[PDB]
Amino acid sequence: MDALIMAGGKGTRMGGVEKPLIKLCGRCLIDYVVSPLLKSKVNNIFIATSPNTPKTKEYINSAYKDYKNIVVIDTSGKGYIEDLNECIGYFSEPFLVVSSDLINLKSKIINSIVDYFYCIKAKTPDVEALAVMIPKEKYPNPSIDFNGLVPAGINVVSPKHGYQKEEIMVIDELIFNINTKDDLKLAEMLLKKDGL
Repeated sequence: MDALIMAGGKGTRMGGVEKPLIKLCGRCLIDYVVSPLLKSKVNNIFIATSPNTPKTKEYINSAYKDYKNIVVIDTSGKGYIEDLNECIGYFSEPFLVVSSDLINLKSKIINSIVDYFYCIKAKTPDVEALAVMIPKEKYPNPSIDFNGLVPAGINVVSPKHGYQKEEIMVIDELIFNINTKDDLKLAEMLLKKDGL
């Protein structure tokens, strides 16, 4: 599969313009996101950026100037579904969808999502997309309230023009997103734990 990392002022947090360039202990948010994906089952990483946000884009461009499997694309990323729609209309094969504000080792997640999705198609060919999400209530970082649902990591879509059947999977793995100072502290504590 191919992977899409859409960093263009969008992520799974609040809305408006999320900052994927928030760096923590050495790497920027997106860099932490992309690193596992690059080494994971997925071959090429297509990073979706927008003209409304090339700072993230100029960073990415600069960070991965030696890009072997890193591909930077320009699209509607200002709008989450707008981007997805553009991307689904340009890819010839299924690709992974990610949020740039998710910090956690995705290596097992990537493999699990792809496998589970393929398993679903195997039994039910009609399924073209996969979504993994977790209840907001157990989610470690509620922006406003625990009402609602949030993606647990990565998403799978087929490359078509329009919306498609998407399956739902619930996991018990938590992600740490960075929006504010407390979040950095929260995330740095786990890194600190790994440092010990």
